[PDB]
Amino acid sequence: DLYSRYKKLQQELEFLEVQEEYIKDEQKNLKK
Amino acid sequence: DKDPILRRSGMYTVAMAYCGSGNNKAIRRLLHVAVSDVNDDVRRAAVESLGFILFRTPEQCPSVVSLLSESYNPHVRYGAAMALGICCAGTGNKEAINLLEPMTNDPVNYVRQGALIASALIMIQQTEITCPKVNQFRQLYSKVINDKHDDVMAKFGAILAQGILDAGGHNVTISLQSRTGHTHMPSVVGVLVFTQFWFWFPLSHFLSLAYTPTCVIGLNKDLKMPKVQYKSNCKPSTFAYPAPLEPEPNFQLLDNPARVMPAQLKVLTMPETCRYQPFKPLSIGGIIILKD
Amino acid sequence: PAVDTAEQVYISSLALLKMLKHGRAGVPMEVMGLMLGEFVDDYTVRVIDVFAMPQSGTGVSVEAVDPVFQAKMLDMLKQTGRPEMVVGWYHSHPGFGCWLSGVDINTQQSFEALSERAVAVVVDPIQSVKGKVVIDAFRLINANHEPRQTTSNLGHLNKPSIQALIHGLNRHYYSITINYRKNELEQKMLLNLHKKSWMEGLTLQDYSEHCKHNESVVKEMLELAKNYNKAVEEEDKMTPEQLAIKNVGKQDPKRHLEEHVDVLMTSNIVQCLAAMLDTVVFK
Amino acid sequence: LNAKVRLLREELQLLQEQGSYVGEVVRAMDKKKVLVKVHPEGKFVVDVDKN
Ligand SMILES: [Zn+2]
Repeated sequence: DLYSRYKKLQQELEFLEVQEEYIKDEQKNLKK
Repeated sequence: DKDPILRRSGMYTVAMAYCGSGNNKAIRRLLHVAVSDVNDDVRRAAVESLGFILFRTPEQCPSVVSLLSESYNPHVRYGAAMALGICCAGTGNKEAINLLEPMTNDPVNYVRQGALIASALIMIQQTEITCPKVNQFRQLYSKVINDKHDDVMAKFGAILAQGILDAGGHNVTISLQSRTGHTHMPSVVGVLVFTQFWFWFPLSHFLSLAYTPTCVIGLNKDLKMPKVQYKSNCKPSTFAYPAPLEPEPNFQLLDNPARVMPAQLKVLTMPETCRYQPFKPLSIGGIIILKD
Repeated sequence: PAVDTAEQVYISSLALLKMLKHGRAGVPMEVMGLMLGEFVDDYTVRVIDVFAMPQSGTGVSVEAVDPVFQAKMLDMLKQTGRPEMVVGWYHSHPGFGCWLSGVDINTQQSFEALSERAVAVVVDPIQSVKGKVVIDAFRLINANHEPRQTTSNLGHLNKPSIQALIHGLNRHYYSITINYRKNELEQKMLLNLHKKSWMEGLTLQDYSEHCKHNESVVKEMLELAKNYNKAVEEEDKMTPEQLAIKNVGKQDPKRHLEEHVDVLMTSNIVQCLAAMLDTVVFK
Repeated sequence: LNAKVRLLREELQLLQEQGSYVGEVVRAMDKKKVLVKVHPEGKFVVDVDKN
């Protein structure tokens, strides 16, 4: 249970990083 | 590559390679291309591929495609629609339906077409009780098909949606993964080549592969049908055919072979009175060999 | 017996530039010319080059004056490596949008009678802006049913304009999608067009002029800061609607301060970095 | 940013809609009609929108 929660949080963090990078790129290109 | 079609093939190969892997690298590349490329077809393919990449975690595809769906580029909006459809095929996702509902009346005809087809794909086989918007979307399809001052492509999408919602009679569902957790190559290929109907209508006859029967079939020692009757600890109304268009029992019986839905698997049970017994638990579903 | 809606007309960069330049040169008239190309398959009409022809007319019509020129030009291009033959004609509509008139339809009828799949291209110079060029390709509909067969969504992606619909689109003629396929050398040359000389990059900028510009902008920023202080005291004694119309006919100190800050930062950072780079590179 | 871009993309066809005459109201009258002087033209007995 605790292992599942910990690994799920890790996956969520990685996804949040991916989304952050994608949003920054989207903003930069929307300026153009 | 410099050819937009070659770049589109690049996006498609990313999808097929990292199909159902949740690969952060692949998602990063797809999103970069979707928000950067100069060709709208390439953007559309890039957004679409995310469904194949993330089909094993349907709860996450909305989290990445909502903003793309609410965008200034109709091609990217259509890509988001189809990405949600592929990601949540045979799942009836509340978030997916909520995202698709605003897009069903988008200004752009092909955006509406994609939204309708994606909604049908997601809500295949789902009843009123299971999903509280299936009847609404059925009426929407009928209205679009009947209106005589609507776009031809929107009508095409509505007709295809009607066809997909009630497929194989009503005894088939679209799932990119088998009941055991393996990627279904026929279904992946079928959905891809069906998505490639934007360029060639005849290719629409590839969702036939994606269609997978939803049935619990019994067998005897000699591999022949036994006349067994399975039990579903669910109300008759829920998990039932919608209707033939012109004290609730808490238990139902189904005859081999039985039209049993993927959600109904969890509840299906066998009556111990009958002489036949299920070798592997009936919750697994599929062809089951019955011991006696 | 179909003529599909996924058919496209491939216009080369050279053809597009020639068309636009001639059309803009003849701003009041409908200057016109021929398009050379190939009929590759039933889903492609490649336009590789266009050449204008001797023509004369008024602001209400334009007509060609000699066919000998057209024949001789075709021959003398074939002799140098352009065996392609006429696949259509182009003429400019200066400000009326893109569509065909009656005389245009008659000319297109003649071209269709000669070759079945000939097309007409209308380029409007003045309505064209830097990012976008207003151009469309057309072909006629017989006296019949549907003009074309749809085996894809490619045809229905353009949302035909109201002016073209009024002037006869989808009733006397139908449009064809224009695509701009390019080769590697064309892409490279288009990208290289705007590239500047290398020395221009490292060249510095007169320090007297640079200091004068900095001084001028800082002096302006002083008054802008005074006005900004005055404006900040407002925005509390302002109706939620009145704020929007408050900046109508009156300067915006915040916006001007931001612009000046950006320009100053760019100029000074660039100059300092160039100075250091030169300091190292040149001994 | 996306909303700004979308508005600037639909604004081209939004700007071709016809303007509206500006008139001076003389007096309301009748069921829901009004009397208006549309300078330089004469007066009109116009309706009123439901809003
Ligand atoms: Zn004309």
